[PDB]
Amino acid sequence: VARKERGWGTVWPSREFWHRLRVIRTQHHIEALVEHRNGQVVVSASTREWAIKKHLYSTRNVVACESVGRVLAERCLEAGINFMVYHPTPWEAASDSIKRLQHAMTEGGVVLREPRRIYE
Amino acid sequence: SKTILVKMMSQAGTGFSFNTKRSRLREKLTLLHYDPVVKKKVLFVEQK
Amino acid sequence: TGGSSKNLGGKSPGKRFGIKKMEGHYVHAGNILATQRHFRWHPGAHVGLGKNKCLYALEEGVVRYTKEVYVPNPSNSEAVDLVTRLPQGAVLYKTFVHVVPAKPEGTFKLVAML
RNA sequence: GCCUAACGAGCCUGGUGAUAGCUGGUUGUCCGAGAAAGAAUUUUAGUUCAACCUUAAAAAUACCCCAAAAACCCUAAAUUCCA
RNA sequence: UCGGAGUACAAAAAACCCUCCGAGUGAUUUUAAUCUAGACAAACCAGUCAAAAUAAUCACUUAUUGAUCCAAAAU
RNA sequence: AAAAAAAAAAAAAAAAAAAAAAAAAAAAAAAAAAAA
Ligand SMILES: [Mg+2]
Ligand SMILES: [Mg+2]
Ligand SMILES: [Mg+2]
Ligand SMILES: [Mg+2]
Ligand SMILES: [Mg+2]
Ligand SMILES: [Mg+2]
Ligand SMILES: [Mg+2]
Ligand SMILES: [Mg+2]
Ligand SMILES: [Mg+2]
Repeated sequence: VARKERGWGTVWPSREFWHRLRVIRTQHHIEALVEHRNGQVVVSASTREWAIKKHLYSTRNVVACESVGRVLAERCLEAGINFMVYHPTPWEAASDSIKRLQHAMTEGGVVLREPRRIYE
Repeated sequence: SKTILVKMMSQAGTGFSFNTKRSRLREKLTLLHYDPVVKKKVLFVEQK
Repeated sequence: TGGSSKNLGGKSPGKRFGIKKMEGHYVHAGNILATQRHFRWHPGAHVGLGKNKCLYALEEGVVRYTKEVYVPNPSNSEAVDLVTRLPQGAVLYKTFVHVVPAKPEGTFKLVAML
């Protein structure tokens, strides 16, 4: 029953959400965040984290993206947020890393496409 | 060239659409429209 | 003497385009904020965009104006290219309108004690 | 042309207080408050709406108004908006 | 009659037998729905946006349009 | 004989008409300048 910000719309991405999944792909490391419209970073999984760093090979791999995906899935359930929105780019949405990010997320149990607002 | 006013007929009931068509007839008029009575999506056929 | 002036139809009324509400104005949901033929001001938080490029307020609140960074929709190509050719240091800025919500979202009332 | 001292159509009595967005006139005294042209119109010699205004009434704020704020190439005097 | 500039330099408005360009429609496909808060604009008439609740685009895009009454039509 | 990969790890380069856009890190706090 809370507020989103319905608005902007000359700009991108759509800022209407409670929680926005954000995936930054550096030439080196894969980083995945979850954000509040306040800008605050709620739950994150990054490669430069020694945990994921030591457990696997070749950071830039599609495999490492699956990995960061389900690590953020796990950490999300622990944080009890089952709903967030993801706005990839038209070209990004076709890459393997992101499809596997989304599959890792779904198998994790986390639902994308945020539930609607009640009496908006 | 000219513009022809055509009256479309729904398959079911008394629902009737009114719309404009082209002299050259680029795309012959057959629609998928909204019928109020059955509250449905329908096939509307071009008529007079 | 033939007095023909060859020019015709200069005459239109003005469209009264411009800014309807001013910074720090109280607003009710649905008020038109400003109305423009080209984008002068873009819709910000809680401001909806009409098909004629009207800006109306979505919440009940206080209207605020802002200079912010402009990141065009990757679907809209012209703006994408305009963003592309810029020298590597510069970012684009625009003016936005906002509503700052006044009323809290709701209240919890005690209906019955059983 | 002429048809009884005015004929592009006689004179008289009716219709007839014909009808005039057009002139011209409209009568005692003393006090209050007081107006300059936005629209449409066979309309621009006129009307009918708005705005200002007069006479009563009900109320709550009204002018003035510092920051703050209103666009993109260049762009003065200045506006708009508010404690 | 209708719309873009200027004149009218920065909220709106703003004249001429002023200076210049346009429209009395094309091209598609995706057939672009109901019902109701709040609004812009406005003498009036006409014009405009639009949340919630149910289940059109491109052509500078802005202009492509005529009120009652009376007629023909079918629902 | 005067100051140590192109923060305390991170952020140009290299390999699916010609471009453009799915490997790497001073040595053992105490190797730039200015006197025949
Ligand atoms: Mg016709
Ligand atoms: Mg003009
Ligand atoms: Mg005018
Ligand atoms: Mg005589
Ligand atoms: Mg008289
Ligand atoms: Mg007339
Ligand atoms: Mg007159
Ligand atoms: Mg005030
Ligand atoms: Mg809706």
